[PDB]
Amino acid sequence: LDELKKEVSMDDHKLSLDELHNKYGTDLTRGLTNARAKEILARDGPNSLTPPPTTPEWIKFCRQLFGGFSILLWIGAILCFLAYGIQAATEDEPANDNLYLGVVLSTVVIVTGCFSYYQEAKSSRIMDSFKNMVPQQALVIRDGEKSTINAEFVVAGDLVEVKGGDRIPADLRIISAHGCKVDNSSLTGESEPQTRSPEFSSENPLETRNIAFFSTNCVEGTARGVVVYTGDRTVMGRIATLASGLEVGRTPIAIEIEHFIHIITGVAVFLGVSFFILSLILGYSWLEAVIFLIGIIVANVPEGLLATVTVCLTLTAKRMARKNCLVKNLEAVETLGSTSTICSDKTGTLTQNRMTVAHMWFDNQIHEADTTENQSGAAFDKTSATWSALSRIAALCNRAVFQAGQDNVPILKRSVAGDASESALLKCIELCCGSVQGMRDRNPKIVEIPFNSTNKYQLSIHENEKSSESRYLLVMKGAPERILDRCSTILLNGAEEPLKEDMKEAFQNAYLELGGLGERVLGFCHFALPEDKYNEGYPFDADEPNFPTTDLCFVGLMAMIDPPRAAVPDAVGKCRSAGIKVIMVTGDHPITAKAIAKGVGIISEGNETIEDIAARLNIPIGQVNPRDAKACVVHGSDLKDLSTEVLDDILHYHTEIVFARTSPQQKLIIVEGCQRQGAIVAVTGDGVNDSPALKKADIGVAMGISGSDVSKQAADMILLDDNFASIVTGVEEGRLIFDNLKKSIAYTLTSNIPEITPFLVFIIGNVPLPLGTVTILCIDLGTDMVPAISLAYEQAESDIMKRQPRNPKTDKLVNERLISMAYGQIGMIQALGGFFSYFVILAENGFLPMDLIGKRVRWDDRWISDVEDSFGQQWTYEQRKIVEFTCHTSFFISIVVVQWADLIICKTRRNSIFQQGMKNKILIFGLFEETALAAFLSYCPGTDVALRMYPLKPSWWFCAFPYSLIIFLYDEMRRFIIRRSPGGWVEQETYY
Amino acid sequence: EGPDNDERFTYDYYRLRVVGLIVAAVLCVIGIIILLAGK
Amino acid sequence: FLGRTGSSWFKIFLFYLIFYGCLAGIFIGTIQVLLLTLSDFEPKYQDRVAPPGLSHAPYAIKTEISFSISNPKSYESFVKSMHKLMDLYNESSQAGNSPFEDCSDTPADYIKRGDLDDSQGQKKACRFSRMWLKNCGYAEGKPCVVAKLNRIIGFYPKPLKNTTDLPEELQANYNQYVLPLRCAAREKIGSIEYFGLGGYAGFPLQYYPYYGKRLQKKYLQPLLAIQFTNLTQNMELRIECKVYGENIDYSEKDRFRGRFEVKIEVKS
Ligand SMILES: *[C@@H]1O[C@H](CO)[C@@H](O[C@@H]2O[C@H](CO)[C@@H](O)[C@H](O)[C@H]2NC(C)=O)[C@H](O)[C@H]1NC(C)=O
Ligand SMILES: CC(C)CCC[C@@H](C)[C@H]1CC[C@H]2[C@@H]3CC=C4C[C@@H](O)CC[C@]4(C)[C@H]3CC[C@]12C
Ligand SMILES: *[C@@H]1O[C@H](CO)[C@@H](O)[C@H](O)[C@H]1NC(C)=O
Ligand SMILES: [K+]
Ligand SMILES: [Mg+2]
Ligand SMILES: [Tl+]
Ligand SMILES: [Tl+]
Repeated sequence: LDELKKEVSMDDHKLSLDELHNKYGTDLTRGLTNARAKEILARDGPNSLTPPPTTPEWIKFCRQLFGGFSILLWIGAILCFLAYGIQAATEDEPANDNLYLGVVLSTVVIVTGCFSYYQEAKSSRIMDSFKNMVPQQALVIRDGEKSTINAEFVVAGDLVEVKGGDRIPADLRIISAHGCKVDNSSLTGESEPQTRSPEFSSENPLETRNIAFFSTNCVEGTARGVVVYTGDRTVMGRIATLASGLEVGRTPIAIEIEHFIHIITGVAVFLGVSFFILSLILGYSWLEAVIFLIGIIVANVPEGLLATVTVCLTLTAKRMARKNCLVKNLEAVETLGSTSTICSDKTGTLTQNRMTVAHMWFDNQIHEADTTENQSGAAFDKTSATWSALSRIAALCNRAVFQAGQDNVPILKRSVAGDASESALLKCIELCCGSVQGMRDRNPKIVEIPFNSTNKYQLSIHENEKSSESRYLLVMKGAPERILDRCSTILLNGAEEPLKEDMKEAFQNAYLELGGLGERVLGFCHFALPEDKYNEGYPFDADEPNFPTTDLCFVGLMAMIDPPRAAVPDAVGKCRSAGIKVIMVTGDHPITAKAIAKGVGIISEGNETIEDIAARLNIPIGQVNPRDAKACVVHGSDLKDLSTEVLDDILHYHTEIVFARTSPQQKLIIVEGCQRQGAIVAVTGDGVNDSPALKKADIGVAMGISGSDVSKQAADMILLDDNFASIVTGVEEGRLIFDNLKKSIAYTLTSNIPEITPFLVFIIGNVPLPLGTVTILCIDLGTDMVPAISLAYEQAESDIMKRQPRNPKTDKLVNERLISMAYGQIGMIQALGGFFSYFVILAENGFLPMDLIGKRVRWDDRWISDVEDSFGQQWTYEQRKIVEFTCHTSFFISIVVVQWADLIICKTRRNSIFQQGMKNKILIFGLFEETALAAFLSYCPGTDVALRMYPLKPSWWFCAFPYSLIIFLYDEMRRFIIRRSPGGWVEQETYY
Repeated sequence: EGPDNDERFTYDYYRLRVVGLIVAAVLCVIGIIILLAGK
Repeated sequence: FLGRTGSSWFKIFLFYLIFYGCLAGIFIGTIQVLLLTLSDFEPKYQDRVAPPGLSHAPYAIKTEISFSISNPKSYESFVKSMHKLMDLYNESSQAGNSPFEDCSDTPADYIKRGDLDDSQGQKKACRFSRMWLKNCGYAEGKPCVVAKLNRIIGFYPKPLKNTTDLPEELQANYNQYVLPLRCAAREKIGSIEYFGLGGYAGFPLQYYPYYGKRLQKKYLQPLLAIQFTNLTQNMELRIECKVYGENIDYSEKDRFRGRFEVKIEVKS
């Protein structure tokens, strides 16, 4: 469906103005007829974007109500009402058991539904942001007259007019223009104004001057044009549809959840029906056969687990909110940890998005300035008298000014009225020479010649601030070579000197080096005009050369670039040390893209492209073995004629990849290419041209300050302070939460065994029921909750940023090793500790373990109010039941006591508690509150009716203590083996 | 005692409950103290 | 295979065999020590049987014994259980001076055979003739229910003293030696008739205290036969038999705590 939109567009900028009118039945001068425009409206439809059909929240909520655990809990809830129905008909049961348990279980499903619904959130308003880029109104020429109309009423063929400050209402063929410049950052991510004129200037319509696009704005001048595309058919309207239309897809974390749901659901249905038939064979009435099944359901399903996961995710997202990293989708909290490839935009993401002075060439020396936002570098020069001469030209031969009321904000961050290069120079001098306004007050400008297309230079004449002179100084800047052809002397370390071929060659060298760094280079020179030849009232003519512009003194060079953000180089290296592959994907030109790649460490030192090898060896590129080149730089124009299989080979064959001059669909294609190889991919960006890629990414991260509204709609995560170091933190947090989820899951599952085994022995042994159904829910929904959550606050056991990204195909959240430990080893020890306390309670009340076998028949018989114990005493029905429920209560408390040790062992997968310590305060809180809850549930009056919880005698609490301790020792010995031999036996069997 | 051994079939479940609830409360307070050591 | 190789499948079996073996051996060990802390003659706790329960022979479907006099197999169900109990009180079962003793044919005081020790043989229990149960196949019309006080080791059932007012106000009040049992329903549409030891409507105190199964096997607890020769027919009559005493109490939950709940209906 969207495969059409993933392709490069076709256009009609090649046609003549006249020819273009024939195609759209239009007038170049009079414009369309009121009738013809209305006709075309009904024909083509409105100049608007329609949002894609969404899935209502209704269906979204209910889709969770049927996912493995909820299905089993539904079967339980209904099976409760089943047994209740069968009762209400047969023998009038005045009880509330099956009825209430059926109500409780149905509530558990609904509430669990809210948790998973909260986790599976999708806040997407892509198409809405795009719609915000179409103006409310447009100016059209109809019947030879200009009028404002609803922009939706704009059709292909009419004559539109735009001017500085307004949004392009539709894709236009420029037919007339006067000084028109446009901001195409929507399509390129670059905000430098692009001229628009009627002349065709490139085969590529996205590069030609005679096309203006919807989603962009006119920055200055005026233009008229013929509408060629409207609504969904515009270049960026298609990007809108592509972006808004892209299928979301399941996250890595989501896939893991479903996976263990299958496992646990599997064992649940297995043991469920495996013992349902095992009971009927033993001659159990279907009346009972279902009651046992309900218990089996409740025992096997970890009722509180899915909600635990959600809370652990939420708590991890809260910590990241506190580092200026907003998470829109709870699952995106983990994806960053599983990320193996980052596709990053350059401008406004890796870079500050601001022309900044990078180097200066004066005194036959290359000086480097500090490009960082917060200025974390050092000085270059202050002493040289040459510097002050260059500094003066940079301030004086400059027409840029700071906007009013910025004195509060830092120099480099403040808004400037002017072109990017003049702003850069302004901020450079203001920083290291103080107020520039002061320099422009001490040296009043009397005449100037602003930068001309033809002159390729800008000159200014000022009254020298010096009192002993107060004469006229000439300054000029422009193209380095043009400035050179106008110089005779060079200000070396203070004093001038003739411009010999020697210094002239050093100039060329300096010029070539700075240009090689991808930096824009300017020349600077001045000339102190002779006093006798220029009186204090001498008039200077700016129109006609009234003053010399030759034999001037060359002062120096200055170079500039849109520099990396301070934290970016280090963040890139850190991603790469964690084994994450970092690719650059930018709409910017290749020379600039490549230079920043080296600056931030995308391309490491020494690595070459095929073009680099060819130039170094002075040989044809076809003569170069492409396998000798680990780095590559792909232009979008070449990308366009490559198949995906060939794109896949590029991705496979290079470690250091730069995709430059890419369109928005091309970014999507590169992302998909990476994913196709089985990689989890993150995208980082800030422009509307990142929207499709951000949507398709497993996780999209947008910049918060510099980011466009669209990009932040398309993302899963926002960096609110533009701190790229947050990606590094995000991946670290993502890995940590993945491990801690394992700990929390094992902990929760472990207590399933002591809830399952009592029901089994109840059938096979014919003893009184050791633990009840209600009692199970008091564990999974009550006591285990806070402890399970607390594992989310566990510190790393080792340097997680030192390991490679997990293999999502092999490294699962819940594997066989977890089940073996939780179900086969620790849970089994917990089961016994439960049974022990059960036998203790009964034996101390007169029913010794031996006489318990095959007694349930008489025990449950409501009409036998005289059962004989081991000592020959006789018990009524309600009397023995009180002891039985007291058994449920101590078995319950036994679970809590054995979960103490389990909580401590689940703390660490490898390390010892004596190494990791007990610095998790939430965990300790869990221990205290868990025990408080259990005690309250046993001793609070009335709980014997609502939950069948009975007061325990002090000695009862200590039954499971020896089992709780064996768990601690056992797991500590086991992990001691793991560490002592990384070999594999204990490791490959039990290492979560 | 002999025929007056009524205490043999008696248990102070009332005191046990009072003590049990005291303990539960104090464990609840202790927990808050440790948690609130930083929020 | 599914998971691993044969070598791995073996090792996982050798482990869980030794592992579960140890766990079973430990579980058994903790059961040993538990038993080691317990007496053979007396249970550690008795507060959960404390107030004695009162149970009868007619096995009630739901605290009810409804049947038809004009039908044979209508009551043959209740006669099965009635027979089961009384069959134990046979004279052929009580033979010789061992381990039985002839006790007062009239309600007497308690009998202490020492302590709950094995320092003596089987503590000798009082004989009880089912022949003390006058009038009661059994009552084919108007049932002859048999009551019973639940056995509790070392329990001395103490009758109420005639200090103040009483339900069966002072009639045949053998204050010193009889634990009374008065059945009731207002709703007085019956005819209560009690049979027992010495002809009294109670339990003779000479059968106490019970020394337990280990120290007193073949021991016989006193019975109290109750006959309802009611002149009514074809209606549910809620009859409650209540025992009175210092050590006797009741509960709204446990409807068998020192009392009966019988729903007789001679639907003939
Ligand atoms: C306990 O006493 C009952 C009294 O009914 C015995 O029942 C006797 O059963 C035999 C054989 O079935 C009959 O011939 C008699 O008529 C019954 N009564 C009597 C008085 O002998 C019963 O057998 C006795 N049980 C034991 C174990 O001795
Ligand atoms: C109540 C009692 C009788 C039930 C005992 C169940 C035992 C036999 C179960 C419980 C947990 C189970 C193990 C759980 C995990 C694994 C790892 C997997 O890669 C192979 C199977 C294996 C090794 C299972 C084998 C059987 C097992 C040990
Ligand atoms: C009980 O049986 C005796 C004979 O043993 C008889 O005289 C008497 O009438 C019977 N009593 C009743 C109330 O039927
Ligand atoms: K995404
Ligand atoms: Mg950008
Ligand atoms: Tl469970
Ligand atoms: Tl659990």
